[PDB]
Amino acid sequence: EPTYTLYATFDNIGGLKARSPVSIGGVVVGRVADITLDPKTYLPRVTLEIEQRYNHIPDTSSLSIRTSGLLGEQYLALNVGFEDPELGTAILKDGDTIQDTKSAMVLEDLIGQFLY
Amino acid sequence: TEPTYTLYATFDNIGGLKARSPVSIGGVVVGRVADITLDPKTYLPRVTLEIEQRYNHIPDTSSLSIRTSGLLGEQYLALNVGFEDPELGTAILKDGDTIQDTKSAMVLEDLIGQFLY
Amino acid sequence: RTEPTYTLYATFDNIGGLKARSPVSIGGVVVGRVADITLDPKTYLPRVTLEIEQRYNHIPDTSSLSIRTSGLLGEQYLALNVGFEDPELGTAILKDGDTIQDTKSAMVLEDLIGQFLY
Amino acid sequence: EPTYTLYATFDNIGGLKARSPVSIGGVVVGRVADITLDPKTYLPRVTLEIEQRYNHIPDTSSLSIRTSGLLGEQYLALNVGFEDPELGTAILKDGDTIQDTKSAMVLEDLIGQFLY
Amino acid sequence: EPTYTLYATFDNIGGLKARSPVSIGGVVVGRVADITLDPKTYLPRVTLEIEQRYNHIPDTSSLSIRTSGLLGEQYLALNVGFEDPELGTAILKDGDTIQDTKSAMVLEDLIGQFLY
Amino acid sequence: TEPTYTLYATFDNIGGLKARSPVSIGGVVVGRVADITLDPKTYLPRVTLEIEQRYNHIPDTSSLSIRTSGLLGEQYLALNVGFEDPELGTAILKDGDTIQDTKSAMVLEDLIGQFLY
Amino acid sequence: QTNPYKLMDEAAQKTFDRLKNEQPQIRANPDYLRTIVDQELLPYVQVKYAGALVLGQYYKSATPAQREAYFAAFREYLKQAYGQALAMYHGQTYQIAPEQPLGDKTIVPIRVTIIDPNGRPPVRLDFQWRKNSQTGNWQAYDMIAEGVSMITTKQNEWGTLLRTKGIDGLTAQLKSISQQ
Amino acid sequence: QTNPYKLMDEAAQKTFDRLKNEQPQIRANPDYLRTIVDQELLPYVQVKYAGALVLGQYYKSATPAQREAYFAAFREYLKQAYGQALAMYHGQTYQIAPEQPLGDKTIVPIRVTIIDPNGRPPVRLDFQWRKNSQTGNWQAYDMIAEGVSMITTKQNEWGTLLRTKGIDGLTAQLKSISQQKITLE
Repeated sequence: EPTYTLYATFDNIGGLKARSPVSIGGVVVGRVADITLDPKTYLPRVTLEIEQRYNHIPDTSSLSIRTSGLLGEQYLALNVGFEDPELGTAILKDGDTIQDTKSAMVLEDLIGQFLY
Repeated sequence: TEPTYTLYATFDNIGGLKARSPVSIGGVVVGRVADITLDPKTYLPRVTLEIEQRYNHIPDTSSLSIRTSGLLGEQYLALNVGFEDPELGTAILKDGDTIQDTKSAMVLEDLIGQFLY
Repeated sequence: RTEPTYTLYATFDNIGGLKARSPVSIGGVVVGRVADITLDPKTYLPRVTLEIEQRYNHIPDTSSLSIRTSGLLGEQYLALNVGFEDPELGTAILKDGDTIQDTKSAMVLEDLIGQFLY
Repeated sequence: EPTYTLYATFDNIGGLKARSPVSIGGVVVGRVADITLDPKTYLPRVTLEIEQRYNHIPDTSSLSIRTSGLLGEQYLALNVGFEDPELGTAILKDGDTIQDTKSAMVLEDLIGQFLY
Repeated sequence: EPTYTLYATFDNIGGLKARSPVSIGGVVVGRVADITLDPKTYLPRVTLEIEQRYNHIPDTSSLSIRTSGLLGEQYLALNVGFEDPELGTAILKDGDTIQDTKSAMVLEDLIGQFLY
Repeated sequence: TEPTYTLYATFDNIGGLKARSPVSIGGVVVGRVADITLDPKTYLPRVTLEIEQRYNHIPDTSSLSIRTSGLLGEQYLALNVGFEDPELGTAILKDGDTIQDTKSAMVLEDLIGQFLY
Repeated sequence: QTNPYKLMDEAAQKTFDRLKNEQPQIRANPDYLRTIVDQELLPYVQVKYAGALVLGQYYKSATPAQREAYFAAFREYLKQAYGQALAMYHGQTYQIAPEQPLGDKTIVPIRVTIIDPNGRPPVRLDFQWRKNSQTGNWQAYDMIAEGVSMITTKQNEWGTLLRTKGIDGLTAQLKSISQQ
Repeated sequence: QTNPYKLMDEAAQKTFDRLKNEQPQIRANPDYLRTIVDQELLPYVQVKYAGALVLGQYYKSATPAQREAYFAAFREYLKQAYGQALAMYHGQTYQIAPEQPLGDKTIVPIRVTIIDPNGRPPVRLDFQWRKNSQTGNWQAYDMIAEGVSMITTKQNEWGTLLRTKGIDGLTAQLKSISQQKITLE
């Protein structure tokens, strides 16, 4: 079961534990590895493992966090964008970090926002 | 008895529709999906379903959709029977064809952040 | 339940979440159980056949069925509604082997959002 | 331990079972006896028991059905009115019947009322 | 430890089971002693107790009833009073009784008054 | 584990924040809460907490907060680190100091009266 | 003054009538009911307990002129807010609770009710009458509605604000709220 | 001609055009707006599939006269009751999906988006194009929005009413809803 590794820096992980499945489209194609804190600016950093069998995705993908069904634990959701004919594109090698990001959502913030 | 149709249908997002779940037509169960897999050409899922033989006059331009029951149950597929008329569109679903039109699935969190904002 | 019971037929269009064997209660007290559900290989619509205890036997024909949820997470039970009976005028009585008229349908959390401002 | 009996005819009983508590104010004083149909007009009738230690109460009280907490069982709430000086009052002598109604509430009516 | 008790009337218990903790600003001091009924006006009466270290709460304090979480248990919360020179003062001594109170609430009234 | 170092904080209404809970930052846990008590002088609650030995650099202009977990779970202190800025705000959290700012808890049956009435 | 029910009934009916008859004048200008509110209703209520209850704690430490200005601006705030709340007329009748004598009490609650058939079912307002300990003059201060207060929330919300910014801070805040 | 993408582009262009100067005209009679709706939208919509999809199984038995009457009533109904959210005209730009060629099958979905800052995020409107079997001239019929459909609901609601009251009953209801009211535009 050959795989490979990638790194991502988020903003607030939310209730996401360690060791949880990744999902492209609606299937499972990996599992998150480890999570730690940067000792230079205090932002979280997360390592992820994906299967090498898929290896032609572009370099301008996004990444986000979702919830399951009302009251279900989380899982990293991914997305695939457009690939230009070999212009500003390439192939995720084996140590190139993703760029864009999107945080999670917490409860009290929405309620406080709805009033006041 | 198990005299079965088997058909293929695509999508683009399939929520939490795990395998071996039942499909219903009007409100009764008439079989279950056979298998689920992925594509190595454009990264999109495909679903293979199977049907009994008694019901065997479904008009072609039917429709298929996804929905959930109750509030904390398990999702399932809902069918919708079409119509018949000459010249325009015919074709009885013969073994080995593919249901054409489809609709996408519903996810939460999106609209709850859309409205009430 | 050796007491004999007489049966009736009803036609819906979307039972939603019924099931074999459930109580059809009137007012709020249980009476009879549902017998059999099946589809019609001719126009594709469901149909049900049910039983009724024989002690209660004077229902006017102008009545109705309905489907209903229980609690908020409980299942479903048929709900009857006995209607009006006018003297003199012809209204008859449900002798065995008839099929009552109108009905309603189930309700699943999907059509509601749809009918919500489109 | 000594008790006595009363009769009440409602309109729609709701999910009320049998042998449920009848409470005044906030304490328990009665338990319900039996339920049956009226083979003359098809309306429900229910017999209730009151512990006889209490007596001097008017004959113009009211009775209603109540839900418990959020997703709990149901019970029978009472309401004690006033009492004029023996002018249309009297005491609930063993064998009388209260004269008011107040049925329960079901879900679909509210939704239909709110969405028309 | 040396405790001392007090008496208070009400209007609706509202599901307040006997033996439950009081709270003053978020912390638990003492429990409630017992509940009973009146044989002259048909109203409930509640006796409670308090630990002796705290012993300077001015008289004109307040009590209230509420529920924690979203559907867990429910308790009663105290509200510390306003100290009064010149006017009425009175440190609460054993065998007295707290004064003005407040009553609980049921959801059905709100649900009914919200949809007209 | 490794040594720690402690701090003090005031409040106004701690809801249900009992003893022993994580003092997470950003999303990772870094220590527990020590002791809660009341002040027999003006009747207000006070809390003493501890922080691990490894992280030894926090600007003072920080804040604490309380929030709920999921929709029916536990309660954990949530820290919020401000920013660093030379010349102006220089107070480094050494030992035996008290964070200035703070917030309150949130209990259901007060919202209903706050609005929607 | 003697039996509080007398004062309640008389003041309530006089206020309702004085509202109803001069309502065309209210339609003439909406910035006018405040003077009538302060003319008829206010002389019957009490002030000191309101501020005394909402303040709390910080009273052993107190400044005379500061307390004076606070008690001042408090009544302007109260009259403005209550007059703004008044604007809900459409037409509805009133009824009182059944009388019940007693006597040997100091704190006594009563009830009222208002009803209008074509529109919405009735509601249930309350009050809190208090017997004075100096001359027996009964008096009210609070108000309650279906399980919600109007002093408890003001005691529970304006918290740390006072603890930090200062009493004069709350005074300036109120003075700002004096205009809305 | 062939690529539906070009048709979508020209449609978006001509819709954004000329409709802009209606700000003094919108507050007037909102009646001729039906004509502008008819202008570019109608010549690329297929009423036939709409009808044959909503009418349901009750089609093995039908008469020509009532059929044509229902088709005409449905024409005028969809003419009126489409175009009313246009009152939201305040200005918001449009964007299309990345091109991708194929041209071997018949049914094809595309996409589109609208952008308007200072007030809610963008939305996700879609469409459904179909290659005709009589020649190949593509045309549309359906409309989707964040999961909810816009033709499945009509197939699911107007149920037993047809089963009992009769097709003529639906024709009468549509005659009523044809001049039911005028929008508040």
